[PDB]
Amino acid sequence: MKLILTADVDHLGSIGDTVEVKDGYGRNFLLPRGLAIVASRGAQKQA
RNA sequence: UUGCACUACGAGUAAAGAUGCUCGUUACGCGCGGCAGGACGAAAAGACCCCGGGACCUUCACUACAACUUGGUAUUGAUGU
Ligand SMILES: *C(=O)[C@H](CCSC)NC=O
Ligand SMILES: [Mg+2]
Ligand SMILES: [Mg+2]
Ligand SMILES: [Mg+2]
Ligand SMILES: [Mg+2]
Ligand SMILES: [Mg+2]
Ligand SMILES: [Mg+2]
Ligand SMILES: [Mg+2]
Ligand SMILES: [Mg+2]
Ligand SMILES: [Mg+2]
Ligand SMILES: [Mg+2]
Ligand SMILES: [Mg+2]
Repeated sequence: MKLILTADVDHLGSIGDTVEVKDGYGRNFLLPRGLAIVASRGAQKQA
């Protein structure tokens, strides 16, 4: 699943860049901790 | 229990062991008490045996299945080597 992240994650990206991740790292670690959101409209709220 | 009935015996004969058929012999009609030789006595659609069917049991008979177990894949991520 692809994510527009909000914090800084080592080995994954800086703020705001969209990146696809292995779908268990998304819903278990980056989404409950608030470090990312989905990529459906935030690319327009980043651009 | 019961097809009948004024239901003898001998030698025969016959589905090959006869109250009932042949040839003889014997026996007045009807009861009561006893005995248990026959009526292949009664009872039980022979348990034996065989044929057909069934059931349960056995196992290195056949096919399955539970259980137990093997790997892949999903749940399932991150980082070094
Ligand atoms: C033999 O096993 C025996 C014979 C019966 S005699 C008519 N049966 C026993 O049950
Ligand atoms: Mg997945
Ligand atoms: Mg005779
Ligand atoms: Mg005679
Ligand atoms: Mg006569
Ligand atoms: Mg007489
Ligand atoms: Mg008498
Ligand atoms: Mg007798
Ligand atoms: Mg009898
Ligand atoms: Mg019989
Ligand atoms: Mg397994
Ligand atoms: Mg498995």
